[PDB]
Amino acid sequence: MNGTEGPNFYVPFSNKTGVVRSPFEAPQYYLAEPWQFSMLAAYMFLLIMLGFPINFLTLYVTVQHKKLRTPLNYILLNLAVADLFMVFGGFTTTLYTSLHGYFVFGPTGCNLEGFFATLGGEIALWSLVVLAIERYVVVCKPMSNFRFGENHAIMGVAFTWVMALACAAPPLVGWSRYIPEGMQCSCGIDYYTPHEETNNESFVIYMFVVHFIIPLIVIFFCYGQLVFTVKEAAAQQQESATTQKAEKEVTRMVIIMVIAFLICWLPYAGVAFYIFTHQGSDFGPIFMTIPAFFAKTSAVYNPVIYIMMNKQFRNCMVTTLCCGKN
Amino acid sequence: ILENLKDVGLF
Ligand SMILES: *[C@@H]1O[C@H](CO)[C@@H](O[C@@H]2O[C@H](CO)[C@@H](O[C@@H]3O[C@H](CO)[C@@H](O)[C@H](O[C@@H]4O[C@H](CO)[C@@H](O)[C@H](O)[C@@H]4O)[C@@H]3O)[C@H](O)[C@H]2NC(C)=O)[C@H](O)[C@H]1NC(C)=O
Ligand SMILES: CCCCCCCCO[C@@H]1O[C@H](CO)[C@@H](O)[C@H](O)[C@H]1O
Ligand SMILES: *C(=O)CCCCCCCCCCCCCCC
Ligand SMILES: CC(C)=CCC/C(C)=C/CO
Repeated sequence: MNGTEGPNFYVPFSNKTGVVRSPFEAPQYYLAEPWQFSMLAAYMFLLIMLGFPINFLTLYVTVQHKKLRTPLNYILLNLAVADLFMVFGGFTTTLYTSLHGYFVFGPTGCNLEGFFATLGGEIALWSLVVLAIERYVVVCKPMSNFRFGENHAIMGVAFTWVMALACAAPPLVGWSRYIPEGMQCSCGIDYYTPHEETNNESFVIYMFVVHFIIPLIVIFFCYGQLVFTVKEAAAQQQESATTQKAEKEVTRMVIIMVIAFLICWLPYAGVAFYIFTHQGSDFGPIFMTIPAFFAKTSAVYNPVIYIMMNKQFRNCMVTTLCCGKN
Repeated sequence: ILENLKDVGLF
């Protein structure tokens, strides 16, 4: 036996020595040394110092620059707001609880910190899916006589909120649950216990298919069609040097967006697929915290790829940061 | 498509 069960938790450490305590009451210094909790707190501090100003500046430059308030940029602001939910709804809480050694807010705070951390991560995920759909509709033009206006961009933002609520709310009403994970300092979806009272198996499968396989197919198709349209348009217009330059730049960005999406969610998909399959094994709390390293850091490198690498946002950010004149 | 690529922020 490799774990210790409880009414609302699961500590990945056998209680054969009698040292295991509830992650809501006592520190968990038997599954990880205190310095490992300080390093957990140190990395959370890194994500806050780098994630907040980069995502807040994105919302700030949009207020000061009229040319940034276009409908195609609505989903990029939704990405920045989603990353802010990951910072204050999860990163700040994990920094606080890690310094105590356990989740000090109890089961109620576990559902709150779990709902907001899952919501912010899923809004950002579906924002990258809607962004790929919008860019596929605008560039490839598969719809005869279609203009992407403001009403379509609002539906694209509302679609991300519905898909995220259809993913973070079921654990609050009986489909799966939120429990502390890894070092028992942050709460998330349960995929390490086969908890039959909440049907954790049907939820992990529904999550793997609807909220990972479907987004992965849509992104590959939309961006695949976009690279095909751009490459064939440049092939019929090789006398234009800027069209040949745009074809290479667009192709390079699609590779970056696709690879960054895989680095973000594939480690979370593979490890959680192994933890749920080969269940009950001696899963180390360090082993638990390596899909979270890639997914939580997306609050930093998604604005770098989708905002700072955008020519309009980068110019407005340099202007705002350089006192208004550059 | 150069104008659509600028609207979507890809070029
Ligand atoms: C991991 O394994 C640990 C060791 O078994 C376990 O910790 C033990 O938990 C039990 C409670 O379930 C503790 O038992 C109490 O101990 C106190 C002090 O010795 C007793 O006073 C208490 O008796 C009470 O006496 C009252 C008298 O009026 C009576 O009314 C109450 O009903 C009750 O009888 C209990 O005997 C035990 O001390 C703990 N041991 C240690 C070493 O901590 C952990 O809970 C377990 N971890 C998890 C996460 O489950
Ligand atoms: C940024 C703010 C972080 C707050 C740090 C909380 C420190 C937890 O302080 C707690 O106090 C208890 C009683 O003295 C002790 O058991 C421990 O020192 C510690 O767990
Ligand atoms: C108007 O003139 C704006 C002045 C711009 C000066 C740029 C100063 C750069 C400061 C970098 C801050 C690094 C902080 C590191 C924290 C760990
Ligand atoms: C549901 C869990 C824990 C893993 C499924 C794979 C994955 C990364 C889904 C992202 O929404």
